[PDB]
Amino acid sequence: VGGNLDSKGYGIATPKGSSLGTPVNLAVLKLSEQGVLDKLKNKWWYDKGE
Amino acid sequence: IWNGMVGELVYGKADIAIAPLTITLVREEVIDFSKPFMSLGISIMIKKPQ
Repeated sequence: VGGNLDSKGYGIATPKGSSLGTPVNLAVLKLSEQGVLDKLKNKWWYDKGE
Repeated sequence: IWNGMVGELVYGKADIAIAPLTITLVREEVIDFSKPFMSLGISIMIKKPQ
């Protein structure tokens, strides 16, 4: 019954100082470039309506 | 060839851009961005119905 209240999203979270933070962030950015994230969004949100 | 706000920034004609300049990934490759000071979104505008 209305528009969005703010502009915030979801981010992959890791423990502070973890070695996995930078590689996972790079993978997220590259997949955003590759469009796999939008493809999964289409598959699960738009491609599952009946 | 960049132009506009980013064009002035890249060629070093000015030091700081303080304007309604939206943070985008493509601009991040040539200029840096601060944290968002306000939230917004793209909307549609028409003349109100007579």
